[PDB]
Amino acid sequence: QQTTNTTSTQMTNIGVYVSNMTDKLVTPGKYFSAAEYHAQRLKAVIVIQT
Amino acid sequence: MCDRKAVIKNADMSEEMQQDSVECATQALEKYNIEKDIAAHIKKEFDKKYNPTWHCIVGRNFGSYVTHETKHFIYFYLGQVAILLFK
Amino acid sequence: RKAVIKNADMSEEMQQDSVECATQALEKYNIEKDIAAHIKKEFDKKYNPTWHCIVGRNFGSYVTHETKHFIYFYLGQVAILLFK
Amino acid sequence: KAVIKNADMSEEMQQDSVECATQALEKYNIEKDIAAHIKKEFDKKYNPTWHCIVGRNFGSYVTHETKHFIYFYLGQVAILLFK
Amino acid sequence: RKAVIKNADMSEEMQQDSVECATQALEKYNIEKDIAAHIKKEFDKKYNPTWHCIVGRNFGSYVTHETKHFIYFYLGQVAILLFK
Amino acid sequence: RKAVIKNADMSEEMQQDSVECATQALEKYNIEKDIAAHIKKEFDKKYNPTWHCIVGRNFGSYVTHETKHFIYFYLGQVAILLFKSG
Amino acid sequence: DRKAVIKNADMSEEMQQDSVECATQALEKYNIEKDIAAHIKKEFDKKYNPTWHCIVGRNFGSYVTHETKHFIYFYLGQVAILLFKSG
Amino acid sequence: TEEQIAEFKEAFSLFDKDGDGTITTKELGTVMRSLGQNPTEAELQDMINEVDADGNGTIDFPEFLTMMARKMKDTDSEEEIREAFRVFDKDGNGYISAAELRHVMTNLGEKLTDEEVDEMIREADIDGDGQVNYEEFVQMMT
Amino acid sequence: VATQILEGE
Repeated sequence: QQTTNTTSTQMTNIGVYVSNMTDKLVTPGKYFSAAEYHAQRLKAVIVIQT
Repeated sequence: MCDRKAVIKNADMSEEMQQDSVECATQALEKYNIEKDIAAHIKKEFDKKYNPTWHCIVGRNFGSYVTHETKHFIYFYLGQVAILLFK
Repeated sequence: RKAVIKNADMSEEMQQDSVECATQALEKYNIEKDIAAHIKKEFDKKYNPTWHCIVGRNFGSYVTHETKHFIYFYLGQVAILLFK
Repeated sequence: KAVIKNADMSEEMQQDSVECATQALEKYNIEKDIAAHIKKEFDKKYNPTWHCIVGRNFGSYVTHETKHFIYFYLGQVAILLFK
Repeated sequence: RKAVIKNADMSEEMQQDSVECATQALEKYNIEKDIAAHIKKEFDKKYNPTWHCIVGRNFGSYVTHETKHFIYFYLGQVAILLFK
Repeated sequence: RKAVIKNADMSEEMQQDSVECATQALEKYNIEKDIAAHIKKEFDKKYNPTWHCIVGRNFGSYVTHETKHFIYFYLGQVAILLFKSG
Repeated sequence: DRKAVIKNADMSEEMQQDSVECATQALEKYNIEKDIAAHIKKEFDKKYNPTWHCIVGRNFGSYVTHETKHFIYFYLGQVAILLFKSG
Repeated sequence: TEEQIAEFKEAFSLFDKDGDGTITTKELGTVMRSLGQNPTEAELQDMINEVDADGNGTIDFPEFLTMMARKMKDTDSEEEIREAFRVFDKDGNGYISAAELRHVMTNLGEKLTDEEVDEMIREADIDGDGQVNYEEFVQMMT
Repeated sequence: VATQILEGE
């Protein structure tokens, strides 16, 4: 039995100042499409059934 | 390739899924300049990957109070474009 | 402030409560996050979790909801998403 | 208002829980005393031994007998019944 | 993190076993549900089932336990109720 | 396999002997009657007659034993109640 | 009308009717197998001397060591009842 | 060769539902997995389609030899099966919920039947906790 | 057992 988590977010603007120590610098990774891995998952489900 | 920096404000997932969210947001941005099709592309790709459901909100100015499942929440940036994805 | 509903998917009393709660949310809270904080909290205590609220001026969203639990409207110049 | 997250029984016991929870809301101010009343009402009517956990923030792994498990929300208060 | 005990109804070795089992659960997991689950699973490794664990910060409970299997303690600012 | 002292009157060596006898039992037999039959001959030669035990997944008991001569535990999903009377 | 199917009883026949009726009233009064076995054993210890033992449930495997003419095993509907005098 | 022909002839002799030297197409996959091969059901549909053009349902010895050859030009793997299970692994811990297991094997692809799913659960002996050690489970499955 | 949590512990 799981309980749910609820958060809050805020933009930045003139007079709006959010702390940036918790910000993480993550560059974009190697680009891939999510449909390719679902097609691979369809193949693997088929192969498991085989 | 436009070097749009990925600034993550809040990510309640794992890193390999946060990176996939960033990449899907970039592909949706290059596919369409409309946030409707951007959020539709992100939601349909993540629904194709992970079975139950997903919900995506893409925009430059929005305040979102949402309740999510565990390990199924992210709010990040892509340049000046903010993307929310949660289950 | 005028209220324009682009599309609604409930009855007349439900969308009327969406307008009045958003009006009270806008008059009391002014952070659009806090406006969304007020609306979903108000809609949770009477019409059950799990509601979801998005308040802003520029956002695009694709969502999936249960039947008879989804609205999308305006109030002045603020467009508010409210889906289950 | 009852917000059922997971109900492993038939709806009659859930309806009884909703009714006595409304009565306890009118009778008592605090969800602590309401939590006491929830267990003390349903232990004797449906035999020993029931267990009840009520709070606003808790994680739990549960062991229950079949058709005797519920988890719901009264407003912002989460109530859990099991064996 | 400090392990203070509110109610203990077992032996000292069993108390310390519960303390270390809660410590490893909080170090391994950050969700209260997974922490209580890990306490009950490292109890499910070396102890017979029908144990029960609850991990949280704002929760009360009313339970009836068998003899010599009831503890309720704190580890940091998180309350753990472990009864059987 | 896992072990508590659920409800018992034995000492620690008696509890450990019961646990290891049960571990030798389920790895050999599959029917709870034969699990009980394994509990018979291993325990009556070691701690003298007369002992009775119930093994199974769903039952209920009310028991009168000798002093220091009761045990209850859950080896896996199967419960074991071993006591001495006589 | 839950049928009492006797499986085995090296025992008398005035007493198996008492066992069947005692299990019947215990199953009517309680839904808890410990309470059913406690009621059966308390009745049999009061009227037929200590010490009895009673097992009430649906699936189990046993060994007993009873007295002469003091062993009962039957079914009440789908509830197996075991009762033997030892001590 | 001789040993292959001997094993194949033994297999068809013990698969002879009548003894006439012909085998019904319904047990074709049973014969193929009898002879140690690992074909897909899509493949099975394909070559019953391209062998059963005459419509008699009876197949002969030289065409047996050709189709055993055309499936003999195949290979197998185990790491692919392990990776397929590790995709179902949500995290890198080797534990998946059995409810999600049943959802995938009964809702996606050529959906497995309830009898088959429950038979796999009973034969693989899932303990009551719901946590499954897929290393040993795949070891016993293979 | 009577276990409960006060407001704002």
